Amino acid sequence: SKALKRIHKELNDLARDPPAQCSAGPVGDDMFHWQATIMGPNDSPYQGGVFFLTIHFPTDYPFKPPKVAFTTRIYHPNINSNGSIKLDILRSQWSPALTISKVLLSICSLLCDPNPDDPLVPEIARIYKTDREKYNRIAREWTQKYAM
Amino acid sequence: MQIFVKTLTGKTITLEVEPSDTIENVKAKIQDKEGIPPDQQRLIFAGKQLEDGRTLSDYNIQKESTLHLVLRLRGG
Repeated sequence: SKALKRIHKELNDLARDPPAQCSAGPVGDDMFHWQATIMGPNDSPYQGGVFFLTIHFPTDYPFKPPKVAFTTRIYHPNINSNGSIKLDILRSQWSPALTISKVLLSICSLLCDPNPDDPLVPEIARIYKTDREKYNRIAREWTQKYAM
Repeated sequence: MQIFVKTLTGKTITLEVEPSDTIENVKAKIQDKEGIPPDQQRLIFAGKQLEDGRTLSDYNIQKESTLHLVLRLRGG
């Protein structure tokens, strides 16, 4: 299938220039099923954490986006407690020109720079916007309990 | 009178409201107490999504009624 050939090209790309503090690859015998790790960015409340994601490439990839969710609990305005990620390139702004490397870099950007004006968890979004110190101390505690 | 708004993270917001307050007004009061913009607010009561442009009495929200606050994804 054209999806399988595509997924191999992107995995080879990731092996050419691996993005720092971001790795990903198939979980086992299923090339459509990947797992990723995001290292919590230093100078973020997530520093020191390792955040696991599941990635699934649908059969119609790359015309539909990869399905990506955190399996590590993370405290974030755009990520609910189920690991569902509200990010435009995973839905309405997906383009077959995008790669899983760009998707991972976008999630790393979301962790350091949330979109609280279009949140998935409005309470956390308000905490982030109006009380950043509180947002940080909760996200650090969650990093410590769940990502370490 | 006081109505309760239960959120998904487990908070219970108590609002001081009037039967004639509109849903738009209730959402504004939630924005006042919790900071959530109205366009992120989806209010549920007695099996119904509450529409802006009806009042609390339109849905028979009486004293100490309990509303549920969920995300309106269009605003998020």
